[PDB]
Amino acid sequence: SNPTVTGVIPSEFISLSAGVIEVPPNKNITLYIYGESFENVTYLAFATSRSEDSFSCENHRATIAFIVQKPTVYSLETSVLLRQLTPFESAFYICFKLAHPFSHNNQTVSWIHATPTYPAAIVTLRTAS
Amino acid sequence: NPTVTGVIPSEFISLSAGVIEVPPNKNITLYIYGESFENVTYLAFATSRSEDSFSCENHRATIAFIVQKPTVYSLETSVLLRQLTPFESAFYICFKLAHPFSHNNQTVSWIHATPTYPAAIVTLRTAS
Ligand SMILES: *[C@@H]1O[C@H](CO)[C@@H](O[C@@H]2O[C@H](CO)[C@@H](O)[C@H](O)[C@H]2NC(C)=O)[C@H](O)[C@H]1NC(C)=O
Ligand SMILES: *[C@@H]1O[C@H](CO)[C@@H](O)[C@H](O)[C@H]1NC(C)=O
Ligand SMILES: *[C@@H]1O[C@H](CO)[C@@H](O)[C@H](O)[C@H]1NC(C)=O
Repeated sequence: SNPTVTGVIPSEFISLSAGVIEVPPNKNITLYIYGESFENVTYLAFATSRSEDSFSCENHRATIAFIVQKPTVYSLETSVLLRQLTPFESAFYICFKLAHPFSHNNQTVSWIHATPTYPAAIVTLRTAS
Repeated sequence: NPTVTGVIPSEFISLSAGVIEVPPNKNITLYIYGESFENVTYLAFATSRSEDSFSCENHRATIAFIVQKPTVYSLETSVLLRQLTPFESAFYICFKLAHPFSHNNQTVSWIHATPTYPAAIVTLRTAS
């Protein structure tokens, strides 16, 4: 019932280190996101800081929303443009907007952190700082 | 017949022209997404593929890796890939099907996986 991400395949990437994919900043790239329970997913955005104790991305969202295509029930395709991280930002963490809000601490939340299908999944991006 | 849409290695080094480089001689886990995976029992790789390829029976260049089926659209498998030879270009996915079939009067249970769409990222390689 919550989206789960197995892997992220960027159309362009520079390197891989510690489960984070470096991609070109300020360039249109296409992300291929594979996973499960993507049905209620309408938009993708990124947070620049993720606590492991994160479910609601509502305040941590640091990017505009990118529309996602759904070629399949196991796949998402989306076009993103990522801005050089700031010195205070560590990485880009995937967030999903759900087509139906839900209740957290009596505030409605539509943005959620993507949860990895397996703990070691590569589901984090970064750009040059 | 099975179709592979995407391949997610748990560890990889680079991407270029629809081929994902992975660490040689290391245990890595592959999540293979695609369709018509019902009769698929095992995973192997070929080192040479003609577009007019259907039977991988003679092209298999690796031992078979057993596949789990977390979903009807996915295969989960742990593989260890050997550094390619100078004569080999890449690792092309092959599938073992339950129930053999006959092609050129030869019994064949291994078939080349075909990409769902032509631009799919569905090929692996290791350092030569
Ligand atoms: C998409 O959103 C709908 C809306 O809630 C989800 O449908 C609910 O599913 C639960 C359990 O399957 C049922 O008990 C509810 O009655 C359903 N409600 C409606 C209005 O259909 C659906 O599960 C969501 N999709 C995913 C993949 O989680
Ligand atoms: C590779 O994975 C298989 C399956 O888990 C395991 O039996 C084998 O020992 C692994 N190889 C190494 C070098 O760990
Ligand atoms: C699995 O094998 C059975 C028996 O031949 C067949 O009916 C079925 O279509 C096969 N599955 C696929 C996806 O071809």
